[PDB]
Amino acid sequence: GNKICQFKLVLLGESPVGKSSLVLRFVKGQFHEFQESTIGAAFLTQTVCLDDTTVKFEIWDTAGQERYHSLAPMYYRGAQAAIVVYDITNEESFARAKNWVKELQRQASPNIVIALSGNKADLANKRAVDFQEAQSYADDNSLLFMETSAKTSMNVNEIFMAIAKKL
Ligand SMILES: Nc1nc2c(ncn2[C@@H]2O[C@H](COP(=O)(O)OP(=O)(O)O)[C@@H](O)[C@H]2O)c(=O)[nH]1
Ligand SMILES: [Mg+2]
Repeated sequence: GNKICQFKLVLLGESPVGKSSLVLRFVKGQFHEFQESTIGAAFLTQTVCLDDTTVKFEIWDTAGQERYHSLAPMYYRGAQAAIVVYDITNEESFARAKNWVKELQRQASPNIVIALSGNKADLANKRAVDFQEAQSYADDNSLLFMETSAKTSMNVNEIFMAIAKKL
């Protein structure tokens, strides 16, 4: 197809749960066991083929520490989509994700598409957040949910593409 679309996406979530790793996997097809902590935010772009449209993603990868919370609106304000990420082995990160969802539903664009990534799914032997519980939470809050693994690539391209399809 000859159509071209572009949209802004922001990743939010407790540090560290794998936000930068998810972006690196999608954008560069790489994964770093030793990933440097993000300071403020980092920016990357990726262009993909979605049916008859060339979709370009402008991605803001935010630093998740609480000291950066006040900067968050600078990144989500004009976003068309967000991926709120938690680590499936860390229940506290899942609770933190729910608070990011609340903040987006109250302060971001009313039409923003919100995805929820249960990351580090490859560490299911250390699971702390039940898949069905997270799915029910996502369904009740109209969030696009998938468990992902930046380490193995499981559902990484899929979650980004599912978002693009719903814009
Ligand atoms: N096993 C596993 N480790 C991961 C995964 N995603 C990220 N990590 C590791 O978790 C650490 C933190 O990842 P990072 O992307 O920096 O987290 P951020 O602070 O949310 O950006 C790094 O050591 C990564 O290699 C994943 O899906 N599986
Ligand atoms: Mg990071």
